[PDB]
Amino acid sequence: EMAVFGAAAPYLRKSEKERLEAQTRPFDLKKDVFVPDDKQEFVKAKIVSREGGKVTAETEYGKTVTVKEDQVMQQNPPKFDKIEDMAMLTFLHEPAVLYNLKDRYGSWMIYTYSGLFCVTVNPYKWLPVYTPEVVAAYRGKKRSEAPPHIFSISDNAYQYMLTDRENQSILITGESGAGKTVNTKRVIQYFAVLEDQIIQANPALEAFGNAKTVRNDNSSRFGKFIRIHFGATGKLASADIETYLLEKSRVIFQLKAERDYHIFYQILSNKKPELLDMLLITNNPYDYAFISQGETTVASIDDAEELMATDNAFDVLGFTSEEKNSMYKLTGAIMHFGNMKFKLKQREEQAEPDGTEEADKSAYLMGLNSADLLKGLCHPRVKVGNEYVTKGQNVQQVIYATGALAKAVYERMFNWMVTRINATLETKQPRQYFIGVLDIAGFEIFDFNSFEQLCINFTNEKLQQFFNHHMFVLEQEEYKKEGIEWTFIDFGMDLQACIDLIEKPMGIMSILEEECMFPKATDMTFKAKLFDNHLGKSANFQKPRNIKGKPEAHFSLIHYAGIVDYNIIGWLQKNKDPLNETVVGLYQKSSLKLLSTLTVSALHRENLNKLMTNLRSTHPHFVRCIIPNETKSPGVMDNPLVMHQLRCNGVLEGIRICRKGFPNRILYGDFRQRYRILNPASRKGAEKLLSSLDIDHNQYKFGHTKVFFKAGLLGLLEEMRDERLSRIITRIQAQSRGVL
Amino acid sequence: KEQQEDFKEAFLLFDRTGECKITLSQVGDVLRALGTNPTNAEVKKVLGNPSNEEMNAKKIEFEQFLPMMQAISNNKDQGGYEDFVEGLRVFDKEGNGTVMGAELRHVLATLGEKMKEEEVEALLAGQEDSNGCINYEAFVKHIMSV
Ligand SMILES: Nc1ncnc2c1ncn2[C@@H]1O[C@H](COP(=O)(O)OP(=O)(O)O)[C@@H](O)[C@H]1O
Ligand SMILES: [Mg+2]
Repeated sequence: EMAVFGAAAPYLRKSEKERLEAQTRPFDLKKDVFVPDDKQEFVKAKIVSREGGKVTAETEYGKTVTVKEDQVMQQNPPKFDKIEDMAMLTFLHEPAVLYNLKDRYGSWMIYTYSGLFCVTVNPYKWLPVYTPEVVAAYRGKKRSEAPPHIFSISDNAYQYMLTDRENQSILITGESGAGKTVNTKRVIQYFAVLEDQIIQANPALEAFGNAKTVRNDNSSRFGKFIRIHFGATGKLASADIETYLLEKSRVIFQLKAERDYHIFYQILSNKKPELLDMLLITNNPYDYAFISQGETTVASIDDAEELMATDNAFDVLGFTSEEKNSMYKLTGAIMHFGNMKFKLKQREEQAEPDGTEEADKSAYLMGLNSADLLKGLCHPRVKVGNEYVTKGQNVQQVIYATGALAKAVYERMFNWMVTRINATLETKQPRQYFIGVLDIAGFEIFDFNSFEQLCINFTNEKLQQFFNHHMFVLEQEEYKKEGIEWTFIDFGMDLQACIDLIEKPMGIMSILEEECMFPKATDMTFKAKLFDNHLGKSANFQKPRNIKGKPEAHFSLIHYAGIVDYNIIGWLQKNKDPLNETVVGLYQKSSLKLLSTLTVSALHRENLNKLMTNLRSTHPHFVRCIIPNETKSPGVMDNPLVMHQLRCNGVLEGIRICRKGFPNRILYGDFRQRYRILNPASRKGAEKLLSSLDIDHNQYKFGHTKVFFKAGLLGLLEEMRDERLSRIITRIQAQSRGVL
Repeated sequence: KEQQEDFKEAFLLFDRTGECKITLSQVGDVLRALGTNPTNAEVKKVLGNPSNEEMNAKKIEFEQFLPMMQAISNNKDQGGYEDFVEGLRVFDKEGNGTVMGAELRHVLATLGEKMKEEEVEALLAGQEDSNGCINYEAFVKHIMSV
């Protein structure tokens, strides 16, 4: 019937007549294929004629170009297109997935299944699929019968928790701007049926944890993990939130075409003059080094409105106003730090300050003493053995120390804020079997990939390895249950090479950290050592490539998506993390909230390992979000961009891994009672017919409860059944004519 | 020779002109009334796959018809109970031994070769239950028994 949903029913699933008319779409598989193009580089066409090695084809847009016959792949039959789940696609191809996704999105179809994944595209308009009636309809619906939707996987996870009594986790990862936040918001209200508090707090976290990327304006750099603590009877009890992998490099440093976090620019907006007056802010972003080096401002966001939204979120919430004032004071103090000059003492390596007025403002902001802070920074004291001794610091060391201190205090601010909202939201009801909802940034591949991109790529690589391990474990468990195993090789080592190059000793990060402590280490030396220790020795590492005039590259890696080239310049300045301790004591001796407050690669590695060890305890669930186009036009979508994101998200590799074994498993009794039409003469007959099918027995495997075989055998069986039943129908027509 | 005598007696009985001549449109009907169940392909290939204009234009005598039935008698492809029941069971969604009449009508009109409504309606006349369904077992008994 499909009519329960009503208004959203056409969007959730098409009606029978459309399927019938599309099925009879007359196309000959022998003449329609996929040909590479020039600007989309993947298009569909039909061969006008075959001329040996070179074949000429006419495309839908209209062109008379010809290509070598080796570059054209088979096209999916019209009888099988617009499939709700593409896991069992008859012909798996890289552009076939793009074609199916665009054909569905043209019929305004959003959610699509890809096996264990759930691929969703981002439109730009309100939709009726989120109607509470739809939520009720999906209540208790499995993945198979119901049309694709995030609620289906949420209910599946809920049922898994109910029946197995174990934690469940749902992971979301897509290119920045794919709408992960919105999807999390929809799923959290689905669980709700406190969420109001979650949405109320969301703007603050977004503003304090986002910045404008060259591809997106509201990228969420850090990852979020929202845990819904349930009861023993599966009733909502409370909510917690955890944040991982905050990018200190963003706060300390910005790129040429990049902005800092939204908060600094928001307070730089003058529509709240009181804050500027009490922060001694000149309203000129170029007067602060930490922000000027990036992008001054953009017209996509009005800033002031975001500031008022964040202020509303803060004010009507668990915490008071003086705490907000303290937070603003400390943020302004962080802004102030980008103005000290210092100077190396003549005839000495120690450095003394010159502009002793920004220090005064900062000390007043924290309530510290300017002289004490300056003395601590210039001459830090450390306890050796049982006695305190001063240390010498040059201009570079003190600059690195102050940058590290500023970024560390910003990170601690973020963590404390997360704790505060979590405490406000938490309530004393019993907590049991929390459900985790993680969202993280995608596998971004820009034209100027750098250290931050490297860290994000490493995190994505670890996530992909976890996904592959989960698939291997599931398949091995299924094989053990069925008593027969196939391809008993784990897929982790199919991906472990990149991880080995990244994290293990003498790896890229280890080598960089080694450079950090070397007396005189420069970027040139870093590249030389990398080449010496890895060039040729490691398969993944290879020389950089210069294509269509990229700005520059230094080396490249072979990730699960493709060859990615990085850059070196600035990495040393972006990895040093000297955390002074005397100033930490000064903060701990401060009359302010700072009392409660108290290398980058190593801390990132530790945070990532904490995340993985937390995740391993939970049963995962995977979702994929992909933007249709750069422009906000909903209907149109760029084929190269979608294909690049599909490669990045690794849907194709996952489905291929699934296909490696014997995905098609059918109950012996069901097969015997259904597909016996092919060979009309429930176990002896099943095996007899299977043996008498006159097909090579290496393709299919004989089980006891479920018969297994590869998709190639399944398609051949289905088509020969179709022709056999066509012959039977023709015989019926002949008999009816005989009746005449 | 007695079988040939019966063939010619039926041919002249079906001859409305007395010249032992018939049209192509009724040759299949004669062959089927004589004990055959051929498809359009079989009745067209014996005539050489003529066109529509030649289908309704030329006439064939018993002498020229003798090779057709002689060759058709060498064909033993006529179907059986098991095949027909297996084919009709797939349409039995509820699996009680009955098939939807409307679904059967639509598939006959779209799938396979379409047939004139009156003959099939007469064939199923009384073969459908009070629910509008046809017990395909009794239908199979009826169609092939005659
Ligand atoms: N269900 C939806 N319907 C319409 N638009 C959506 C939906 N989900 C996301 N979007 C679009 O995505 C944008 C927000 O993306 P966002 O979640 O901030 O990306 P990120 O998670 O990378 O920050 C909005 O402009 C909105 O138009
Ligand atoms: Mg977001």
